[PDB]
Amino acid sequence: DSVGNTVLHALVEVADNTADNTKFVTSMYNEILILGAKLHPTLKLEELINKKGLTPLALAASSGKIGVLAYILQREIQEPECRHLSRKFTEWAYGPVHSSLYDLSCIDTCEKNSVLEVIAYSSSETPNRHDMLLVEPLNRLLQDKWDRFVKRIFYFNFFVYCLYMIVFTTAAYYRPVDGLPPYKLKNTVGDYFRVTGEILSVSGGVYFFLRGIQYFLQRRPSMKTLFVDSYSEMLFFVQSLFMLGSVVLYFSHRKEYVASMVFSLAMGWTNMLYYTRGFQQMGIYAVMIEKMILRDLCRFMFVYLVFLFGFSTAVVTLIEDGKNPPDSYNSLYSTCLELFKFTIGMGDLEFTENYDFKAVFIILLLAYVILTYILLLNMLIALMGETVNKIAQESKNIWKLQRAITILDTEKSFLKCMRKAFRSGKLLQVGYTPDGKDDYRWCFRVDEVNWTTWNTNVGIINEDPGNCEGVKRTLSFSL
Amino acid sequence: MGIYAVMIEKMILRDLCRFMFVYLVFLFGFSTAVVTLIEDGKNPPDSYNSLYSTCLELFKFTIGMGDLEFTENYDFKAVFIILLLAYVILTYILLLNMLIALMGETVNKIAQESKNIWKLQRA
Ligand SMILES: CCCCCCCC/C=C/CCCCCCCC(=O)O[C@@H](COC(=O)CCCCCCCCCCCCCCC)COP(=O)([O-])OCC[N+](C)(C)C
Ligand SMILES: CCCCCCCC/C=C/CCCCCCCC(=O)O[C@@H](COC(=O)CCCCCCCCCCCCCCC)COP(=O)([O-])OCC[N+](C)(C)C
Ligand SMILES: CCCCCCCC/C=C/CCCCCCCC(=O)O[C@@H](COC(=O)CCCCCCCCCCCCCCC)COP(=O)([O-])OCC[N+](C)(C)C
Ligand SMILES: CCCCCCCC/C=C/CCCCCCCC(=O)O[C@@H](COC(=O)CCCCCCCCCCCCCCC)COP(=O)([O-])OCC[N+](C)(C)C
Ligand SMILES: CCCCCCCC/C=C/CCCCCCCC(=O)O[C@@H](COC(=O)CCCCCCCCCCCCCCC)COP(=O)([O-])OCC[N+](C)(C)C
Ligand SMILES: CCCCCCCC/C=C\CCCCCCCC(=O)O[C@@H](COC(=O)CCCCCCCCCCCCCCC)COP(=O)([O-])OCC[N+](C)(C)C
Ligand SMILES: CCCCCCCC/C=C\CCCCCCCC(=O)O[C@@H](COC(=O)CCCCCCCCCCCCCCC)COP(=O)([O-])OCC[N+](C)(C)C
Ligand SMILES: C=C(C)[C@]12C[C@@H](C)[C@@]34O[C@](Cc5ccccc5)(O[C@@H]1[C@@H]3C=C(COC(=O)Cc1ccc(O)c(OC)c1)C[C@]1(O)C(=O)C(C)=C[C@@H]41)O2
Ligand code: NA
Repeated sequence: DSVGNTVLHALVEVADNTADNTKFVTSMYNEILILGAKLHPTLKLEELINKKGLTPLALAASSGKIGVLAYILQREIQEPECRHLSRKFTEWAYGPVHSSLYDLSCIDTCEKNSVLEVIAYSSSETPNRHDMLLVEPLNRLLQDKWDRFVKRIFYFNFFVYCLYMIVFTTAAYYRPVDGLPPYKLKNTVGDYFRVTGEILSVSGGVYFFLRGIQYFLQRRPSMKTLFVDSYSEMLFFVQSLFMLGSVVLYFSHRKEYVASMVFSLAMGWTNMLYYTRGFQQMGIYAVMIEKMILRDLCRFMFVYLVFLFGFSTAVVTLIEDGKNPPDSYNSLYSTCLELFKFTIGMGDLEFTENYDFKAVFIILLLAYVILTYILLLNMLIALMGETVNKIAQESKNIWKLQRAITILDTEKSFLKCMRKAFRSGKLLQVGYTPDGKDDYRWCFRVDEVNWTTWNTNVGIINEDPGNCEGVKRTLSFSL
Repeated sequence: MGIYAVMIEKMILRDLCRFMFVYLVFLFGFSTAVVTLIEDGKNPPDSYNSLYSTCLELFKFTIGMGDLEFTENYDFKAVFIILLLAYVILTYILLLNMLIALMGETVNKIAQESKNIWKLQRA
């Protein structure tokens, strides 16, 4: 059509994930490929693209379609003359044990739109991105890319970053207090280590600034409501604005460089919770922070700032001048601070006596403590009790995705890893295509068992079991 | 009585060893920021320039004995209060109310398991 969709595209567009719709979509999706080969065996139906350039496999991954995705990856057409359209190939079976070759042609970072890329980089307006990492050839592919060449690099990124915050702490702790900020450099062994510690701290601050600025502009354009999806990357960019903010103030002869550097230190150590994802039980703790600093704390700090600025306007209107730790509490800033201390647990009734009408002054403080210390802070605990029960299940789904983006970004950063990114490549011969040729398609492997049924298998690639680097193919193959 | 002491050995290795890593990031995060601010004597009296004292003065906000304006030897009062108010909201309001919710989930899990562990610890 005008959009570029063909028949196999439109069956994906008209899916809506319900188990009745998954039945007759994949049934009708099956019948067209076979009938495509009977009329046109020279045609390859699923290579075709629309004007966005997506294949019907990747279109099911770009949207949230899970049943159409689980079908195409686990696709075997058992009947002969149209078996080359399969994707899941069982290789041998020895009673219970059932070994299968999944296929990795369009997926696994080989092409322009691989479904491992398109799932992870999707803008979260498409649902069920977390669900689409549960299918079988993907969920054992990311787990088996982590166990070699990515666990070694991710532990090295976390070690260099911890050597960055020890240098940037110590170079800021021992800063000169003497005078105006472009400081001369004495010939000591102390000042050589310090000005080295500053140059290694600015150059780290440029690195987080450039990887920020390619994430927003050169790749991945992002709208304003998407900054709760890209939360973990926004914090590494705000840090690099303060650290480069100090270098402007440092050479502008301004003493306010210690007001921007310090917010980079406090945000520097705090962003070390970015690396505690990729660990399972640690990672569910830091997911709940980014889900409850935008949901439960931003709602609570609106209601709390109504009550605090409600009653601390009432109290300053009461208390008069000196009238006769001493301080004039007539400022609105002091009395908004003295009523914050009731929440913190350091709460001083009778903090002043410069008022008049003692009866209404105590009633205001006692109506404040019951509203704020007794009621809201015991409602916040109950509402976090409901939120943690909800995102107990969701956070396992978000953690697997936050493991997957690490694996993709490491592959894009190295060309020699891309020739090592062929996880279980093996370039295996699988079957026989039309025009009488070998298959030669990159294939993965898996193992299962079955005991409820008797495990009857119609087609088996290798008649003789096991994988000992020597096989003989079965005569079950037609050609 | 025995179901009470099983929950201690299951939550001094699971819930407290995870919490005391995140808490020691925030406490050593902000108490590095504060010592970099506060300058020398410049003119309960004490020199708060040590990292040990200021890591202790920010522990006291968790314990419920929390003194804002614990020093005045700094400069830039506006950034000193913002650091303390971003600390108290992060630590006293957010994490300690997340710890109560996460112990609420753990006790519901090991309510059933602890009857099973008690019979073994009797055996
Ligand atoms: C007194 C105390 C003693 C301590 C002495 C300290 C002196 C040494 C200090 C050194 C730190 C100074 C460098 C600053 C740059 C920042 C580095 C960084 O953290 O970024 C990355 C490093 O991963 C990389 O790819 C960059 C590698 C850095 C160059 C290596 C040279 C130093 C090696 C050192 C070891 C030599 C071993 C030799 C070989 C075995 C990791 O971060 P990221 O996760 O990629 O960024 C977030 C990504 N995100 C934005 C998408 C979320
Ligand atoms: C593994 C975990 C632990 C690791 C431990 C790591 C090392 C541990 C320790 C390390 C150093 C121990 C200190 C010895 C020297 C003390 C100096 C002194 O007494 O004079 C004075 C400094 O006045 C100066 O300007 C002199 C500068 C010399 C200090 C050396 C800088 C540190 C190295 C650069 C970084 C390395 C870069 C590496 C590059 C490759 C004393 O300073 P102050 O009175 O405290 O001023 C505070 C100012 N404030 C309160 C206003 C904020
Ligand atoms: C110069 C100073 C540099 C220091 C930093 C250099 C560090 C370099 C790297 C260090 C990495 C440490 C080695 C990890 C190797 C095994 C991984 C693993 O078992 O995965 C499991 C962890 O699952 C969890 O949730 C347990 C958490 C343990 C990891 C420790 C957290 C970070 C502490 C670090 C402190 C940083 C200090 C902060 C900054 C000073 C996940 O598998 P599972 O499904 O859960 O299976 C359960 C099996 N189990 C029973 C074993 C749990
Ligand atoms: C002088 C005047 C001061 C006040 C004017 C400033 C207000 C100007 C405008 C502000 C607009 C919001 C800015 C706050 C950032 C929060 C992020 C966000 O909104 O995205 C969240 C959208 O989900 C929601 O918005 C609903 C849940 C939070 C309610 C937001 C109310 C905050 C307004 C008062 C804030 C004051 C706090 C501090 C006060 C200083 C996404 O996070 P989530 O967890 O995925 O959402 C739940 C799931 N859900 C999408 C299915 C629903
Ligand atoms: C300067 C650098 C400082 C940091 C470097 C030190 C880190 C070096 C390495 C440390 C490795 C661990 C040592 C802590 C002892 C805990 C016991 C344990 O791990 O066994 C537990 C394994 O289960 C788990 O590990 C997952 C749940 C806890 C996560 C552990 C993170 C602690 C790392 C930060 C600790 C810092 C705390 C204090 C900070 C001073 C068994 O208990 P469980 O309840 O049966 O497990 C849950 C059930 N499960 C098995 C099914 C999952
Ligand atoms: C959890 C965090 C809390 C912790 C503490 C936070 C504390 C921060 C809270 C507040 C900031 C404190 C500073 C304010 C200034 C008061 C000081 C003073 O002396 O008064 C002065 C100003 O006079 C007034 O300010 C009158 C008050 C008008 C209130 C208008 C409401 C604003 C709506 C807001 C919506 C919020 C609603 C909430 C909904 C989200 C009078 O003196 P002056 O003579 O005019 O001086 C001028 C000198 N000159 C003439 C030479 C130029
Ligand atoms: C809940 C429990 C908390 C309760 C309180 C706990 C408090 C404990 C917290 C901390 C211990 C307190 C003691 C430290 C020493 C500071 C004192 C001082 O005066 O500075 C001195 C050292 O200078 C420095 O120490 C600079 C700071 C280096 C920071 C390096 C980061 C370490 C990473 C850690 C990873 C952790 C991250 C967390 C992740 C798990 C400067 O003075 P000097 O001149 O050098 O003196 C030498 C004299 N001489 C020259 C003759 C020999
Ligand atoms: C960019 C945002 C939205 C943000 C920037 C700063 C100012 C922040 O305050 C907030 C607002 C705020 C202020 C006070 C209390 C709660 C929230 O939340 C984060 C932001 C949030 C936190 C708390 O969250 C974290 O940093 C932990 C964290 C968890 C997961 C992550 O992936 C992560 O990034 C790696 C960081 C700590 C601060 O960054 C911090 O160090 C300081 C001084 C203030 C915190 O604004
Ligand atoms: Na108290």
